[PDB]
Amino acid sequence: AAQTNAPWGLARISSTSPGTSTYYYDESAGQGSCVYVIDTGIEASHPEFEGRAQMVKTYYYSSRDGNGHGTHCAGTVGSRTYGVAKKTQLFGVKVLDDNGSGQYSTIIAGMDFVASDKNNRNCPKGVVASLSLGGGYSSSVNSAAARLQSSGVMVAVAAGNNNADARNYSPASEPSVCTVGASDRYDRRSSFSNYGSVLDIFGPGTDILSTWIGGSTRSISGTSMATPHVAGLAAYLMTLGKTTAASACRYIADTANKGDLSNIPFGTVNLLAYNNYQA
Repeated sequence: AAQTNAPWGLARISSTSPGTSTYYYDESAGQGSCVYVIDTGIEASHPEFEGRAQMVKTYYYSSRDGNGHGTHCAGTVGSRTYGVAKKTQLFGVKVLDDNGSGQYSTIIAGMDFVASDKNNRNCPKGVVASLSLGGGYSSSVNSAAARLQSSGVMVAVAAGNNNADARNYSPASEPSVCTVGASDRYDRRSSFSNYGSVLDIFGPGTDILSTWIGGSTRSISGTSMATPHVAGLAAYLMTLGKTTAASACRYIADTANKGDLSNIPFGTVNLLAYNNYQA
């Protein structure tokens, strides 16, 4: 399938080269997979989600996304126009308040929630969790991310936006999950992207157009935007039968575009998420 005039990041995910604008992907499109977006919530009524999004948990007075961040990330995972996996089922878990903040104890509870809640959902092709959030190093936060992964969920987490080594941030520094840095449309490391040995992969993260609250759209930047590209890619590849929750991060690294990014510090992987789809 071909989506013309796609956001640059979608085109990038299906291309050996930067500078194109059509997204190519197998029409299965993540059908039968599920992606949890653990964030500020999801505006599930947005036409772009086509009834495939729902809130399943909140720790606050509402499950509504009063911020936009979670709706943007969910749109990159699976919205019809802005999403990588256009037929996945999206589940929102609101661990962040409408200012985008959240206590680590709530974030941990949300991760353990997903590990159990997947047993209440129909996801025959597999389960992914996208975590566009983080703060300073915490062994407890990393351990929660490790449990979620161990339970059979492909966990993708943002590297962070500190232009620093992600070893000092969580859950970015947990080795067993998929830590995602950000790149721009010219295949440069995004200026804010964290780096380091703990990164597994880069995805598009500068000037990413996606859904927003109020039935709108906007372009924003962050490793929060790169993470859902990788989460949606995992769901898509799992639906295709090419990999599993336990092996998807490694498979994405195996099949990534190699050596294409500039300003990658020595010791950080030079790997850019790529669906290797041949139309």
